[PDB]
Amino acid sequence: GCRHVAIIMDGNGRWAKKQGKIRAFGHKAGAKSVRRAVSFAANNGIEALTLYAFSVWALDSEVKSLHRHNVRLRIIGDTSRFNSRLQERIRKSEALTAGNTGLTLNIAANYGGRWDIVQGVRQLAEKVQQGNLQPDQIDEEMLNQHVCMHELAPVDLVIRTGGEHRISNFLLWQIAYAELYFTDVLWPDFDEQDFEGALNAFANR
Amino acid sequence: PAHGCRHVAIIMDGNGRWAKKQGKIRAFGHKAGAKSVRRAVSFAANNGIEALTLYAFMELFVWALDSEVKSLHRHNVRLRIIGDTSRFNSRLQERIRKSEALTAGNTGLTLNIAANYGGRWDIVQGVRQLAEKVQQGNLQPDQIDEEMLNQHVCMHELAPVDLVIRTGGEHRISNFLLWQIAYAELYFTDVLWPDFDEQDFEGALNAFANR
Ligand SMILES: CCCCCCOc1cccc(CCCNC(=O)/C=C(\O)C(=O)O)c1
Repeated sequence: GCRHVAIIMDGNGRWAKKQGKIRAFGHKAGAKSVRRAVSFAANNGIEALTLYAFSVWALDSEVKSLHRHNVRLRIIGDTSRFNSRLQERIRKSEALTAGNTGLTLNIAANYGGRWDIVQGVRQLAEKVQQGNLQPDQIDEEMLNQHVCMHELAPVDLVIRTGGEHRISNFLLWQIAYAELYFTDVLWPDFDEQDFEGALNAFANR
Repeated sequence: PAHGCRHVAIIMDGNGRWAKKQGKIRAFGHKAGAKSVRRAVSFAANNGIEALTLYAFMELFVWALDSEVKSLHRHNVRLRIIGDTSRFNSRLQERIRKSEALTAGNTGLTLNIAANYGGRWDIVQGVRQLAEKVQQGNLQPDQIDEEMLNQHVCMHELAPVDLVIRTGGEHRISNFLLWQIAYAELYFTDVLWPDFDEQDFEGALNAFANR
């Protein structure tokens, strides 16, 4: 069974252009597709769902709602430049939902897979400097403990919408053994049948 | 070159399944697969590719160097093995080193062979090297960025990987290159590796140019 799905949500801009409408309009139907995919994952017993915007201030309004649905919210990515009022909103949102036991929802914000690895490297380098760790002691498992989502089920399936066939520096370390699923369907149109189409692909491998 | 493609990497899968369909033992898939390796190398060499990296998917079948090294050298191909070679048995280590040494001055295709290679291990050995420089106080932790780690992973001095091909129908990287394929085109085909020919390769190059 599929435990942890990651989705690259591409196609909002193309979609808007197809409908002879501006970017703004695509983002908003995109947000609608986010809620449906979240709901579909929670109702189908997926443990973790990780979303990458490829094509945050709008998460204030959705948090109370996620909490009641027993959803644990996390933001992965570099939030250190972000102004400190938003940093503390993200912190409160995380804190509010952290004891929740349903779907863990990871939102990648200013995330890059290379950045993710490097930040973990930096941490082991600090340890080496301090005298706490020898070079030859560093192995896969220890680096794993310092990259994003090490406490979750490993990523089983990566879905990319919108037609491109690339990871584009989303998760790198984490997807060594994931099924990759590429669809031409643009993010605002990706619905429950597309999502199940992708879980199918994973079951057939 | 018109196709835009400097560095192709291939996951060469479907050899086992190819033999089974024929009603043949695995050994015949390995032979058929080895022929298709030679065909993909020649084709890469004649269509202007700078770099071709192969993931072959006891081990002493790997003494397939001595079958091919003279031939590669005669096609002007520069050979390099990537992966953890340290646990290999002394004479195998020397046949690799000599094979590499023999072809290092060649100016055609650079051909990389993954042997006991994994994408995670690759990243991990680059981090070791960096951790050494930290400890032998050359390096500040806060100086480590992407470009730096990038110079310590395999093949850092080659053109970045533009295109990954996997034959055999599965849609996964299986711990082949990870760091290096952040921005690569991924192309999956159901064609089994022994059947993958010039036209299929041409097929992949054109779709890359079109995308
Ligand atoms: C040029 C220097 C030598 C290159 C190193 C390897 O040399 C090879 C020799 C013969 C055949 C191949 C083709 C791939 C082996 N088959 C699989 O991995 C098949 C599966 O994983 C599967 O069938 O599921 C490669």
